Amino acid sequence: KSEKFAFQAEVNRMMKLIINSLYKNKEIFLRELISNASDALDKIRLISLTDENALAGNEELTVKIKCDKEKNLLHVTDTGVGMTREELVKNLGTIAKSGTSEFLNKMTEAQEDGQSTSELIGQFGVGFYSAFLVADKVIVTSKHNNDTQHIWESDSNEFSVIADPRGNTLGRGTTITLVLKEEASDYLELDTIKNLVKKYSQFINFPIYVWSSKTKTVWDWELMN
Ligand SMILES: CCNC(=O)[C@H]1O[C@@H](n2cnc3c(N)ncnc32)[C@H](O)[C@@H]1O
Repeated sequence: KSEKFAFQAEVNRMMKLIINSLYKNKEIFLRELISNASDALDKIRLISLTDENALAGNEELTVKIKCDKEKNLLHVTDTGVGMTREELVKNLGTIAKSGTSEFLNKMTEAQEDGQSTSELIGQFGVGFYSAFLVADKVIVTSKHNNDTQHIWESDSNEFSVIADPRGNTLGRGTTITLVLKEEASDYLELDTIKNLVKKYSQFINFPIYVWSSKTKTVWDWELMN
């Protein structure tokens, strides 16, 4: 039902490099989660060219962001390809792609030579770990067409993966839930999050929404572009 894992050594080192690189630009974490969601949406859209039923578990192709100020949570949900249990373990817990190894060598060279590094993080798609700049715990709930829904969770010191006891609630796709640091509570504010989401989202080929209020209060999904 449940299983605990240590991170691969190189992933611990990569996390520290990323955190050091972006320590004074922490808002880039949201750029990278949005970019990752965009990639996951691109992937299932490409898969849909080859598999007529690829979207049958969730017909939308969106990114949806919600702030839960009362629970201290930020959620970034996409209806992209999702991850199987094995992918949650390998993709987040190990150096899974050859590009990740290249990123590490290029990152170390740049950081010792004074070349800019945030572009490298974005280029190699390794920005997931920058979520630990703002979060004490990162939770990934994911549903892939080839597996049941699973939850990955980590405070950076280990991670675990469990089958989701709620069953298939996503249909298809992934939620990144951040348990924010006390110092990061501004990311629970709708005005902060709407501005950042609007930044960072002008290049995605999918609509991105924020759950927002008007105020008498009506809540709905606000398209950010
Ligand atoms: C460097 C950390 N590794 C990843 O972020 C990998 O995790 C998977 N991943 C990250 N975010 C998502 C997401 N929103 N949907 C699907 N896969 C994801 C992709 O395979 C990424 O390349």
